[PDB]
Amino acid sequence: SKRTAFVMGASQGIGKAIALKLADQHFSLVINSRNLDNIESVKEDILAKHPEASVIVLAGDMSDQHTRAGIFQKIESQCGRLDVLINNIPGGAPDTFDNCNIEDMTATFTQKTVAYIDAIKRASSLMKQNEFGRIINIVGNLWKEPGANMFTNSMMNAALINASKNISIQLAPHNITVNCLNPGFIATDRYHQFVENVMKKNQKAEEQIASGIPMKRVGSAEETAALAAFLASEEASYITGQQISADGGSMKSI
Amino acid sequence: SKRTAFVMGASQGIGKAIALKLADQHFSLVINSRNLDNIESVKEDILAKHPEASVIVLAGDMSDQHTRAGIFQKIESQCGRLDVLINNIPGGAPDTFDNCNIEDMTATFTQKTVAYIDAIKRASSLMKQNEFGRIINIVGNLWKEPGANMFTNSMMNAALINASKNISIQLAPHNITVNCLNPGFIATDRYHQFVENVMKKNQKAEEQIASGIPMKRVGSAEETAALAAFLASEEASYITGQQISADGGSMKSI
Ligand SMILES: NC(=O)C1=CN([C@@H]2O[C@H](COP(=O)(O)OP(=O)(O)OC[C@H]3O[C@@H](n4cnc5c(N)ncnc54)[C@H](OP(=O)(O)O)[C@@H]3O)[C@@H](O)[C@H]2O)C=CC1
Ligand SMILES: NC(=O)C1=CN([C@@H]2O[C@H](COP(=O)(O)OP(=O)(O)OC[C@H]3O[C@@H](n4cnc5c(N)ncnc54)[C@H](OP(=O)(O)O)[C@@H]3O)[C@@H](O)[C@H]2O)C=CC1
Repeated sequence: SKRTAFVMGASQGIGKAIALKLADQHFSLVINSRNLDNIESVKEDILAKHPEASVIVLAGDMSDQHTRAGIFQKIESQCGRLDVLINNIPGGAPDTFDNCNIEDMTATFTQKTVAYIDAIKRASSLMKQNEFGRIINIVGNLWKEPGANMFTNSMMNAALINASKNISIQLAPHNITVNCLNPGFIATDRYHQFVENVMKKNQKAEEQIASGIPMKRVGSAEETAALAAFLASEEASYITGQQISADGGSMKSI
Repeated sequence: SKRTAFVMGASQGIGKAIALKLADQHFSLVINSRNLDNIESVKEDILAKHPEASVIVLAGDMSDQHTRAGIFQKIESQCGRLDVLINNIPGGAPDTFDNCNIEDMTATFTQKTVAYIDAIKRASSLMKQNEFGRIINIVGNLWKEPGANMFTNSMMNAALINASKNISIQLAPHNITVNCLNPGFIATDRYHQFVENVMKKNQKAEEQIASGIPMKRVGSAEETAALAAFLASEEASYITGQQISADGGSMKSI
């Protein structure tokens, strides 16, 4: 089967690892990030490793509603189908209960949560046409346990888990699965940030972070991509509405 | 103790029942709804029953940010304190995954979820001054199990549960409790609506609704107010960050 997968925010980190892995598994790829050079560099990496691969680059801000429509129109025109969606867009600027404001909170809501929901809407239309879809929402662990320095991102994570569940029920009769993948601590540029964004006090801030992880280490982007890829496979046909963490045991709650 | 309680959306339904009950328990009351005549009628009811009561009416749209600031400035000026907040504002227009749009979803987010969070921010400032607060968020059961015809309201409920938890951790050292009260099916004008808003097919639509309730009946506004009032009492000083349903057993999930 020649399945087609759309992976956004794929120029680095979790998105890039998912792209490389889906390529290794012979998916036709549509890939996206904002920076054109950086996402092109990924298509090169894939081609270099898989010269016979099919990879289409659609750069652009996936948080922007009109861009989203445009990227999905291009997908339908140039692909004719869509089998897999990887929803992967960063949350908003960190905020707290004390400093949150309606403007920033509104922007955070629209830029991740609304974007995912809209992307699912447009992806699912294509997916229904061939009665097959796999949707993996990259969300996060703040959804169950917030979240002091991520006040709005935590509540938006909870919203997204709740919406994905709802959507999964609606899309299930069409053989479209909808699952959430919640990374814990994964070594990307966003985590290497955190190691500093907290160093605010004193590299051995990571020994501190790793302590709270039962596995006692930060996970790799590929460890996260292994889960995404399994969820995207045809054999994961009876798994939907799930929230699955790749967090080395970090969630102490069932 | 002469505690002061602010109850919004108090002109009918759950809010009105909470107001009457807090009055029976000798709280000083600030009460609000949009319709001036209707909320005044409630102050009359209270006075008629408790001639020596203290009841201040502050009409206005609590979803409106500037009104909120104004109502809270009036509370600080005319009350000098605030001990109890009852967050009680309806959700947005019902929507579905299929018909949801960024405009309406944004309005729903701002009108309930942001409003509660902002109200908590302004109420907590007053509460900190006397090291006592009780905050009861009237939310809903759609937060754990959505929610087909309430797509955005369900995810906003999940957001609110997540935010309340976060806030409860922050406000706990100040002896301010923060709990969510999730009504299931409660006989108000909003439910009597639903009995029709679903009659779309065929009063015996209620026999249908009641079937899904283990107690086999819809609850009363006073049954809901009994829980709110207990949470608002001084003796509930060690209960915070809770989500408690008054739903006749309707939640089948733990
Ligand atoms: N510990 C962790 O890594 C955790 C990660 N997550 C979540 O996992 C997801 C990915 O995380 P992570 O790998 O660390 O992210 P990264 O910051 O490492 O990279 C994000 C990628 O997305 C691209 N991107 C950013 N904004 C947009 C946009 N508006 N439209 C399209 N592409 C965009 C970036 O490229 P470019 O700038 O070129 O657009 C970049 O390639 C995020 O949603 C994050 O919230 C959740 C919890 C923990
Ligand atoms: N089965 C049920 O009743 C359920 C209820 N809930 C929740 O419980 C809460 C109360 O429900 P319910 O009693 O049925 O609501 P009602 O529709 O019966 O009444 C709501 C009250 O709030 C007032 N109000 C509405 N909008 C505003 C506003 N923007 N600012 C200030 N006041 C307002 C209304 O008066 P006025 O128009 O004069 O302003 C009215 O008095 C809601 O948040 C609802 O979401 C959740 C699940 C189930």
